[PDB]
Amino acid sequence: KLKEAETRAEFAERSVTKLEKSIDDLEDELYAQKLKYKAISEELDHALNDMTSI
Amino acid sequence: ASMDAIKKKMQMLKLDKENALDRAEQAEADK
Amino acid sequence: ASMDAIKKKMQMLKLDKENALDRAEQAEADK
Amino acid sequence: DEDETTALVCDNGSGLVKAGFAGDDAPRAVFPSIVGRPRHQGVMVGMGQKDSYVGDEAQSKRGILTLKYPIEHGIITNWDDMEKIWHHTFYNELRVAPEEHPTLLTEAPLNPKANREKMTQIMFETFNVPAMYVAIQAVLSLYASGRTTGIVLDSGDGVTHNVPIYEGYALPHAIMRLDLAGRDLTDYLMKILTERGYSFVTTAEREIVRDIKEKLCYVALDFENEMATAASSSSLEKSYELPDGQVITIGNERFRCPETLFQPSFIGMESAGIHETTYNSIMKCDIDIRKDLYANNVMSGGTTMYPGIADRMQKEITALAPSTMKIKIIAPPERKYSVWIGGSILASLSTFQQMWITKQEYDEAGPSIVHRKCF
Amino acid sequence: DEDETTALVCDNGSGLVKAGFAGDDAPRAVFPSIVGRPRHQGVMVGMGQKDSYVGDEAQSKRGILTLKYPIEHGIITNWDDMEKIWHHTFYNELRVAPEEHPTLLTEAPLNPKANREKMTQIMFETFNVPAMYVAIQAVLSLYASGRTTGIVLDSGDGVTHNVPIYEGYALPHAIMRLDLAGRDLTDYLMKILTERGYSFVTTAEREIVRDIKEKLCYVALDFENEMATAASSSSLEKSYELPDGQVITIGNERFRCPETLFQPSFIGMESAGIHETTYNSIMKCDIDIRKDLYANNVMSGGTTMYPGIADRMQKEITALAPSTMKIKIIAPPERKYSVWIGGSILASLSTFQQMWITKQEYDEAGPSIVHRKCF
Amino acid sequence: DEDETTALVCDNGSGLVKAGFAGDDAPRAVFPSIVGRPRHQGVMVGMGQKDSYVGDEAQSKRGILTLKYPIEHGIITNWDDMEKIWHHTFYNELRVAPEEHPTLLTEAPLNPKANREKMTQIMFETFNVPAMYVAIQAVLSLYASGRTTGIVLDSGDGVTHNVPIYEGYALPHAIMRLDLAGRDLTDYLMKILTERGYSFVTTAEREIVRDIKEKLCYVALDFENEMATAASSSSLEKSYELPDGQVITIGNERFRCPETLFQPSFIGMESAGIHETTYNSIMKCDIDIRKDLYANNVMSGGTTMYPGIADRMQKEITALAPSTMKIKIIAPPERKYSVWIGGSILASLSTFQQMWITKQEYDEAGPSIVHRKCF
Ligand SMILES: Nc1ncnc2c1ncn2[C@@H]1O[C@H](COP(=O)(O)OP(=O)(O)O)[C@@H](O)[C@H]1O
Ligand SMILES: Nc1ncnc2c1ncn2[C@@H]1O[C@H](COP(=O)(O)OP(=O)(O)O)[C@@H](O)[C@H]1O
Ligand SMILES: Nc1ncnc2c1ncn2[C@@H]1O[C@H](COP(=O)(O)OP(=O)(O)O)[C@@H](O)[C@H]1O
Repeated sequence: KLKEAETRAEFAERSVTKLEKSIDDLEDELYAQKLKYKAISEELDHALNDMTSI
Repeated sequence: ASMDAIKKKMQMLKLDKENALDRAEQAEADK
Repeated sequence: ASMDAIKKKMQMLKLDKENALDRAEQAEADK
Repeated sequence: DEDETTALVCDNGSGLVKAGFAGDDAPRAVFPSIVGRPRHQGVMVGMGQKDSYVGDEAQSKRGILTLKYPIEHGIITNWDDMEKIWHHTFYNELRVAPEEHPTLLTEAPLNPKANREKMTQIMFETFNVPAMYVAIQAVLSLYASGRTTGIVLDSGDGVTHNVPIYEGYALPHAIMRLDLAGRDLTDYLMKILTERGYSFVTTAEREIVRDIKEKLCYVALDFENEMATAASSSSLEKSYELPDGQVITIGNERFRCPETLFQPSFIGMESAGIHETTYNSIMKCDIDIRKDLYANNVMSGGTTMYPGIADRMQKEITALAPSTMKIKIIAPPERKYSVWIGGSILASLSTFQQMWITKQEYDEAGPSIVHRKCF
Repeated sequence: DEDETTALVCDNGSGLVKAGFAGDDAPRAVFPSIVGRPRHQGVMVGMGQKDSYVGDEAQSKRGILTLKYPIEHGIITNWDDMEKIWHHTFYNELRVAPEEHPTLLTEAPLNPKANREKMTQIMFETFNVPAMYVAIQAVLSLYASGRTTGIVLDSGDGVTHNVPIYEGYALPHAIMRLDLAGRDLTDYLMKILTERGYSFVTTAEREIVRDIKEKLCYVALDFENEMATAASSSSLEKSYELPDGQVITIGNERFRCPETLFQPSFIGMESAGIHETTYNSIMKCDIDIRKDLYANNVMSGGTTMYPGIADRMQKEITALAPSTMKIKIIAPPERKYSVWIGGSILASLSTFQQMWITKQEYDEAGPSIVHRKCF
Repeated sequence: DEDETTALVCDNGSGLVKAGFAGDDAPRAVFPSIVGRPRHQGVMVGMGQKDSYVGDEAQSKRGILTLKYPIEHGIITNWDDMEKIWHHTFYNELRVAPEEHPTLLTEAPLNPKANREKMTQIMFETFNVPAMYVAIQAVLSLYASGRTTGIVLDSGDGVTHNVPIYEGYALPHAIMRLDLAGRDLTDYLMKILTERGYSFVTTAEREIVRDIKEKLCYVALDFENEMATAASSSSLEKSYELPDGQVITIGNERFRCPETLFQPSFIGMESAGIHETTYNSIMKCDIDIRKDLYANNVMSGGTTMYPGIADRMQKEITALAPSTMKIKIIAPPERKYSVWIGGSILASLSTFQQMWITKQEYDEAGPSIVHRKCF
């Protein structure tokens, strides 16, 4: 039962480690989405707010 | 979905150019 | 995409209209 | 067992002493930082019986011994007892004579200098070690964790120092020393268990409460919510079996002990806790350092064993920490053993073999030399 | 990695380092003129760690570094740090070696002669460049913009030069060298952001402010009107996100900083502003020159990229200038990097291949030779 | 209890508050800027006991209070707590109601706008002051010293502002704001006293170390030689008596603390020190100004009372300064009380009565008015 519980705890620990990595990657991806979005939405608000004369 | 600023001024500045170009030719012909 | 199309079209039209206008003004002003 | 003259590595706190040979991933011997002494008059003769007992001997015969430890809130106060602990650990358990091996001892950077001088003197004068080095506990914790950058929250038995390091460099102006550790958490629990009807004041009793704490307590992700339930329902009580066959059940007291880490006022301390120092050490670091330390706050030492602490700490720091930035706590398996492991990593580096105080430089200068040679 | 002995071209200013090869239309790479050094004591062993970092390395590891710029308002003083910047620029970016290529560097017309002599000395003695040529930034600014006649308004990080050139000739008596630059704007913005409750005094803070300025600032055509609304409403505010997750909201400081270019008294400078220096440099020229210079005020360098700057200066010059005559500012998109382009144009002219100092003439005469060979 | 409607002078800093009546030569009410609150559970009933204690009350009952400072690094962060300090200072100690006494407050030249307007608002809306003024500490320091010209080094607990004035005019471009002050020197001492075996972290301990610093520390004229002997012999040690009858003996920490003024890296600050900032405040002024500022280097505020500091500074500036030039420090025994004295001189000046903002102008414009009316 222990080997199975340790398998589950370690399985899950290995899996949670992978999931934690997925979160770290996911958040970096999220930041990229937000940062690129922010950069694009803002570079346009500003590009159009300054580039108004054409 | 043009931004009005760009559509309206690109056309107006384009027109200032075209009108000025024609005025230059016209006035030059007079002068 | 910042408005790259505009940044250059803007320079093109401001320069072209300013030059055309400078020509319009000179064409008449030269008398 | 060792087949080479590798460096010996030994981490020494107010709790336990971990020791082994450099190059491994674990100490090969772990002993309590305890020297025991009998408090009774003998009547039978031809019974053996020691004047003093050390480490596991001290605990095994503890029924009639008073048990004392040599290290208080990070420093050695009793060098004689440390010599006994190291003598036993090195010669009887690890079966090694330090005379033929360099030895690495550890402390955090704000540890009073007398501690580094005593560690150096004992190994050079009573063990005749050919060389010494005293390393920073935060340095070793980051090596064990696979980091060069991070904040080491060494919530051990004695003192917590919470030392920030960036690219392998100290940021000493930001070390927020805290007078809260596992030994105080034990005292809190002894008082609250007294309220429940179980007085624990003598050595055997003090050891029981320490054992209860280590096996039954957890931090609680949400203190108030966990207490609202634990205070209302017996289903959250955990039963601990006392050495004499009697039992004690512990309810919300099970988490109120470690809660002192988030509520130091529980033991009379003027502090908000380990998460507050985690936050203040990073807060005082350079603005272009902070992002790397916030994504790498590091647990080290013991008390980190609380299956409630992993989420409790990240929640508490995230709550104070800046937006946009990724906020993360590293809670590695190399916990409760990270300093020893880091010690092995440091001691075995080729780049560290020029860092040793030799037993030449030592005798010419005396033990104060450690203050100029180590860091 | 080049297949021809094309000249290398580089603008090594107080701000940015721009570099590429002659014949291109842009620098291949641009980075800050920075050499950084650790301001902390190392504690981890086997961490690598340089004594000094260069360019993007200096910024990437800046959390524990103090960052220095070897060029002081247009002149090179820390030639040792610049040797490192050049080596990095050439070998780790362009992947060229000056030993196999002639090299062109540039400076303002009233730049102290020491700058041209030291740049010549190092490229010949430490990089073994076969030839050298120190160019005039004003010459290069008009080549890139397409003029033989006009005013060079090179308003970048170091110094504003203000020089009239007619038919390819200098009109040096009318040069208005002014101690007003992009570098002063960064420090001024740090002070007015302090007024708002966000103090900035350190290198990291200075690099943050330089980023705020580069992304949020503008001058506006009408300062007082822009000021009146920015000072009265959140509608003209813009936020900035700091490296550590803090957010700063900036109002009229967004333009009050840049406005120093027109009102130098904001930083304690005895000056009427960049539009008056442009105006007077033309007014000191003969009337058969003025008609062409007023119609060709030419922007080069940073700060010329601020919204309202070409319109702001043209308006003020026009207001000071006589009627009938036309006043115009030339402000091409190839801004801030146009002097590099001019360097490429000069370096690649057939009429310029006789202007090089060779590494023969150099050793016979020494570095003072640049003072006679270049211009 | 006063016989005239004279404005009060209240130099309220991050450390202490010096308050009194304009026209006199000294403050009458001197309190620490402290509001204290109990951190313990009461057992006895009918014991009085306040929710908060202020000034001397906060220190007299401090054994069980946590003590906080409403002012940090030059600004008010907690204005409600300043109302408590002010009410006591005005009504109990000075025994005056602000309703008939306009009151002069002090600030640094680059101090955030929010602080100057918040001080104005509290005095007009909570104390119903008939008029207000917020003064520059540098102005007040020069009046007290009999000068219109000089560098004011206001080196107190909060911020060192390093601000030049010439012929009564500000030279703001040359103000060198520095993030190094008396509060940091106290923190540094707590950390190095920890190294000696005496950790200080709690309120009682923080107050003790500040008192140790004020009584035992000095700079002298040569750090390295002073350290060579202090680190080698008991002959340079001084004992300090702790409140419970125990003592602490302090060696080179006695000078290593204030040496941070010349070596800011001791607390992790990116700075060359107070003499570099003094020098730059002089050097960044015009060449025909520099001679008068070199001859009028003015000590003001706290830390100016470290033995050897007036001469240490003259030596350190002289070392950076051109030869021939006379560098002189103004350092009267009225050191640190000079801001209060200037406040008295300015507030009571007939030439300055029109400079007071009345409680007419205040309500029409709001508290931001202080920014336009005081200077
Ligand atoms: N499950 C647990 N619960 C509470 N505390 C623990 C647990 N496991 C380990 N610790 C604590 O670990 C401490 C000793 O290890 P350590 O922190 O590495 O000493 P140090 O780092 O100061 O040299 C003891 O106080 C022990 O109670
Ligand atoms: N968005 C921007 N708006 C205005 N100026 C900018 C911007 N980005 C960069 N610059 C400025 O360009 C300057 C670089 O100096 P530079 O002009 O290239 O040297 P040089 O005068 O020889 O041409 C810096 O002060 C930098 O802040
Ligand atoms: N002998 C002394 N040694 C060291 N520091 C001193 C001494 N006397 C005064 N100071 C420092 O003065 C600081 C108070 O700052 P202060 O300049 O008086 O602000 P304010 O001008 O508003 O009153 C405290 O940190 C105190 O320790």
